[PDB]
Amino acid sequence: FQSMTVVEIKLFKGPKGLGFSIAGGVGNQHIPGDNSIYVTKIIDGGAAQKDGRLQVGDRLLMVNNYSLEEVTHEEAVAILKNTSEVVYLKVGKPTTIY
Repeated sequence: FQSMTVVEIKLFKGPKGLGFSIAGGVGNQHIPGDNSIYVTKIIDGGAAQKDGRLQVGDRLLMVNNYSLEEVTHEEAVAILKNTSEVVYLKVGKPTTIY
C-alpha cells in the first residue's frame, strides 16, 4: 500500500538559501526506527516552494553526490551548508499504491 518514488530535484539557491529545514539522522531519529533525513518545513516564497517539487515528509537521499544514507544530523547539515548556488537533490517521496 505504501512505497517510495525516487525523484531528482535541481534547486537554485535564493539569497535566503534553498528554503527548507530537515530533521533526522542516526542518533537523532526523526521517526522511530528510521535514521533517514527528512524535510520538515518548506519556506513560503523560497526556492524549494517556488520550484514546487519538494514536499514536507520527503526523504533526502543524496545531495550533489554526497549520500545521506545512515548519516548523523550533523553530517547532513554540513553537506547542506557545503553547497553553492546549484544543488541536485535525490529525494524519496512517500507513495500510496492503488
